[PDB]
Amino acid sequence: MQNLKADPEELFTKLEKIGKGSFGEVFKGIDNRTQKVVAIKIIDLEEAEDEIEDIQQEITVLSQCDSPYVTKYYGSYLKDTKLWIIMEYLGGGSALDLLEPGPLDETQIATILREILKGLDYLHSEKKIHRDIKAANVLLSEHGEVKLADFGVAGQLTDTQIKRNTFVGTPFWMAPEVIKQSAYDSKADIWSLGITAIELARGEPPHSELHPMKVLFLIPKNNPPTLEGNYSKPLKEFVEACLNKEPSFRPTAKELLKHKFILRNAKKTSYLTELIDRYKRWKAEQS
Ligand SMILES: Nc1ncnc2[nH]cnc12
Repeated sequence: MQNLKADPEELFTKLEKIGKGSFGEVFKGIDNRTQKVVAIKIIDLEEAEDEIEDIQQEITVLSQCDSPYVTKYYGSYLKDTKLWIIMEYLGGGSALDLLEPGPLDETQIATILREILKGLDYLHSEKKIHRDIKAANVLLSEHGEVKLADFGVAGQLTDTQIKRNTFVGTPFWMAPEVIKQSAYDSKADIWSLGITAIELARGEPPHSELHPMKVLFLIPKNNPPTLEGNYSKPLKEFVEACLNKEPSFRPTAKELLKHKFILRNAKKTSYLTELIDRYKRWKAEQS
């Protein structure tokens, strides 16, 4: 943290709570210079213990990313016993939220997948592995732009460390080599993307009704999941390409951006505003 800043309230105004993050709460805020809205993740360092390792990793990684497909980072500010991590505000909800009212259509699935793939291509080109790709960590602006979020367990490859081995992620989305703690790389995110495609198509990842400890033996043992149901052949084949138990046979993000499913079905991100509006209507009438 060679660039930690101080006195954040002199540049930002903290508003209301808009959620809970991995390490504390998330608040809406305002940049007093531009009047744009921002998101502020506030972490009580007193409370943080061994999490500090990951909190430190989260900031490092956010600070090193500059992509329209990754939540922008404004800075980290020290305040009493609190660290304020100030980020891009995205008011459209997560892709998981957007699935709550009902199924997506294939154009929406492809559009969201294309944007996630652009974010993965960026991260992977920077030798970063997200490690927690799932619909909950794909956030949308109110006009439909899609960005990856939640870098708390991200991994960084370097010239001397070409693979990672840490067990991290969310069980249902974890690649088999991550569960086995084998040496893995960005291909683990391609498996998670395949699971996320099934999640965007069906609403939930494979084995979602099982206790997570159970999936830790099911994923390495069983054949890989496939997309079942009445879905187009290119979507089913997209899922199959990602969900190969041999990582080296999974395509890269750059290769998947050329997949027939994406080319035939992805449209402008602005049309995703219809899904954002569907969620707002559904949330408003939810009893
Ligand atoms: N949880 C969140 N809600 C809104 N915008 C965000 N930007 C980063 N995390 C966010």
